[PDB]
Order: sequence, then C-alpha cells, then structure tokens
Amino acid sequence: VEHPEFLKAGKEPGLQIWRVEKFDLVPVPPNLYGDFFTGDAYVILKTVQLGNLQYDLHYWLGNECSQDESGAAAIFTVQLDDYLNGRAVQHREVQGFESSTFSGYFKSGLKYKKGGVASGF
Amino acid sequence: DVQALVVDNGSGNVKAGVAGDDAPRSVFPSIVGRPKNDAYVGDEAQTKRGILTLKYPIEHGIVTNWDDMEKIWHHTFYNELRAAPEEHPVLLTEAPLNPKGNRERMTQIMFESFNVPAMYVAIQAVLSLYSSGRTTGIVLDSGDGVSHTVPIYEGYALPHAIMRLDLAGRDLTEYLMKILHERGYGFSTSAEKEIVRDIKEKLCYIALNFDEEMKTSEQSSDIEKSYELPDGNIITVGNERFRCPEALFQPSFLGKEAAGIHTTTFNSIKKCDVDIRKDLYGNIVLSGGTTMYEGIGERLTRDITTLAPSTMKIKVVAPPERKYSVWIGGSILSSLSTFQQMWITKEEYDES
Ligand SMILES: Nc1ncnc2c1ncn2[C@@H]1O[C@H](COP(=O)(O)OP(=O)(O)OP(=O)(O)O)[C@@H](O)[C@H]1O
Ligand SMILES: [Ca+2]
Ligand SMILES: [Ca+2]
Ligand SMILES: [Ca+2]
Ligand SMILES: [Cl-]
Repeated sequence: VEHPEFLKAGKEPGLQIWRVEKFDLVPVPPNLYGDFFTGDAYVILKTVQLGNLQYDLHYWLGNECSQDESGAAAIFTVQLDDYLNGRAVQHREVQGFESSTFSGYFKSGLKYKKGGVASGF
Repeated sequence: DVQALVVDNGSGNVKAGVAGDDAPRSVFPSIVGRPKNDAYVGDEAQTKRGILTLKYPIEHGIVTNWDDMEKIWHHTFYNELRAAPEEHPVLLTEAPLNPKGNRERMTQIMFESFNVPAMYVAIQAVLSLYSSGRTTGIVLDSGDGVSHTVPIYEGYALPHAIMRLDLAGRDLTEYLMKILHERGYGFSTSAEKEIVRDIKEKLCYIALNFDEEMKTSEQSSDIEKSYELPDGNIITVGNERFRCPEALFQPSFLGKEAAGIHTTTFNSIKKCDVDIRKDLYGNIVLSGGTTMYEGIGERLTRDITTLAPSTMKIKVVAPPERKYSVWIGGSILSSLSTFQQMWITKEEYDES
C-alpha cells in the first residue's frame, strides 16, 4: 500500500508532518511546524540517521478533532509503518500530554491554535 | 468514482451503509424467516413470525447458515441500501479468530453470487480500535452472541492472545427473563423476549460493588424502576436491574463455568509479552452493544486493577458511540485515499 506522500516518507533524516484533511494525508506547510490546530489530527515522522535510518511515527490528536480525523491518523500511522517494513515505532500523542520525545522535535516547543480543517464526516 | 458499501454482520443485528457516514444508515435484525409450510429478513420477518420459522444465520459471531446469510446480504443491498452490489466495492467485517475457510466462503459468495467488483474483509475489533483513535490497545467487544478480548499492537491483532466468551447480550436478556419469574412474570415467547431485551437496555446497570449494591438495594424501594409494556401494563424492576448484567462478571449466575469479562481481559493481556502489557492495560477499549451498561467502565477499572500488577496503569475507554464502533471504523478505513490499494478485485479473485 503506497500513496504520493508515502513515496516521500522517511527518505532523509528530518521531520515530516502531515495533517489529516478529508480522509487524506496532506503535508503541513513547514512554516507552521510546531503549531497544531486543536480541531485536527496529525501524523509526524521523525527520521534519524544511525548506517541505516531509524523511524518514529507519532499521531497527534487535538482535543476537538473529529472521529474521522483521529481514526484516519491512527490508520495512516499503521500504513506508513507497513510501508517502512514495520520498522517504525508508533506513538499516540494527545494534546497537552505529549511525550518529551515529541515535544523535543520542536525547538520553540509545542503550541496549539483554535480551529482546524472541516471534518470528513 | 465510486463509494464503498460498509456491512458489519452481527449475531443479532446487521449494520450497513456507505463509506464516509458517521453511523450506519441501516440497522436491522440478523433474522431470516421461511414459510412454516421464499424468505423474509429482519423487521419484516418478525412482523410475520406467526407464518414463518425464524433462524439466526450468525452464531456467536460466525456465519453458520450460508443459504440464509446470502438472503441477509441480498436484503442489505436491495431492500435496505438499494445499491447494486456489482457496482460498488464492499467492506465486510468478520469476527476475531474467524476460520480462513469461512472467510473464503464469504469471499466466494460476494464475488460469484453478488459479483462485487472489489472487497476487503476487516476484523471487527481492529476497526473498533481504529475508531477510538488508537493503534495499540485491547478491545473488549461484547455483542448479542459473543464477547471477545482482542489485544492489538501497532495496528494488528495478536492472534495467540485473543479470548472468546460465548456469554453476551442474548444470554443477559434470557437471564433477565428467568429472574423476573421471582416477581411473577412469565416472559417466554420470541416476541416477549424482544420486550425483555428493551427492558434490559432501558433499566439495567452495572454495580460498582455487587455485594454492597445488594445490601443498599434491600434497604429501600429506591432501586425500583418502572417500564411500560406494549399492552400498557406497567412492570417494576428492582435488584434485577444490576443482577442481570452482573452475569458478565459472574457467569455462574447463568450456570456457566466461564471466567467473567474482567478475568478474561486480564488473561488476554497476560498472553502478550511483558514488554507490551503496559500499553494494553492503558488502552482497554470497550466495543459493542453489551458494553453500554451504565457503570461498566468504573466496575471494570476496579476489577482489572485488582487483578493486574500494581505497577500498571489501568485505563478503560468507553466511547459514546461504541455500539457502532466497528461500522464507524469500517466507514473511516474505506474512505481513506489508500483503501483502493487494500482491496481484492473480482478479476484477481476469478483468475485465482
Ligand atoms: N444500552 C444498552 N444496554 C445494554 N445492552 C445493550 C444496549 N444497547 C444494545 N444492547 C445489547 O447489545 C446487543 C447487540 O450488540 P451488537 O450490535 O454489538 O451485537 P451483534 O454485532 O449483533 O452481535 P455479536 O457481536 O455478538 O455477533 C444486544 O444484546 C442488545 O440488547
Ligand atoms: Ca478538524
Ligand atoms: Ca512498527
Ligand atoms: Ca458485532
Ligand atoms: Cl493489583
């Protein structure tokens, strides 16, 4: 199972963030990295160069995101991991209770915004 | 450009609808009636019970009467959805531990009787976990005919740790029918059973501590709640309100030697290697109609906390729409941009 964004996932060390929008995985504009809409759900892939690459997948759930968004973020996380031959470690991140590892990806720290993209439901 | 149909077939009810809806638009009883001397399905079969022999094609979550199951599926497509099955992808669900031969029979019927163009078979408990926004956890799915505990890690069920309990909602309805004899009620006929099922859903609840609830309920009449029967007569139910679902925890009430749902969940977690148990204990997700009793989360939390190592963090999750969480998970999955790559096409199937 592929997808244009799967084809881009985990190719180089770095940080990739997608937002669930209407049952699809849409890149977040890099200027917005670290800011998260409370109305939305997101998938985050951190790739680290060891010789090989190490992968951590986090799915972040805003307190007001809709069920289609959190459900899709979970499913897309599984599918990305499968595309990465199962080698990613998956992490569920809830707004305001995120792991220190996840917070550590953002030099400015994690911040939240009101609003979000419309539910697919 | 085509929308998938989502069909979740249960022992008691079928849930059906279209991908992208937040709830099934069709829910009807999983019953097929044929003349006592060609077949009717669902609500219409019950309105004609006097003329028909009624059968349940799904037993404890497993399809076991294939001829009648085909009638259920025909009714789903033609009478409920009014959809041409040969023109839509279909997502169908199956029970945990469903034998591969049964899945193969389900697939043959879809591709060769209904000519579906593409289909995907999903495990019910996995869909429910996804509908809760999780990839790891243990699902307790209790329906009308079967209860399962299903540990799931990073998206996939762990088959060696799944438990099946044949105790579920229909046993509870029957137990309520039995204990109401203490009060002089003689509910026994199929139609009376559907009334008692409604009494159970409306009035029952799970006690936080059963022995203490028996004691407090005996001290006054506050326990008693009324219910209006179809004939207009009123029935009063007392401690039966919590004694009935107590059988989920104490199956001996039903004459079954089985372990209760708390013990079963614990045993299912213990089958998983120690390094993943914390994530299971912290993500116990309830699913299915028989998990809808008021009080269930608090009671399970106490009981599993008692059984589990005291270093664990027990969290029981009770999603409000969990009666339909399987179907909802299927609706989300079949809506994703990637679903097209997950299904099997009729051409692929027909060429082997
Ligand atoms: N509010 C409620 N309180 C208690 N029980 C309920 C409630 N609502 C529904 N039920 C019970 O849930 C059962 C149906 O649940 P569900 O639809 O999940 O089962 P199914 O999918 O038909 O069966 P299975 O999963 O066992 O094959 C019935 O026994 C019904 O009485
Ligand atoms: Ca949103
Ligand atoms: Ca993995
Ligand atoms: Ca079910
Ligand atoms: Cl303990």
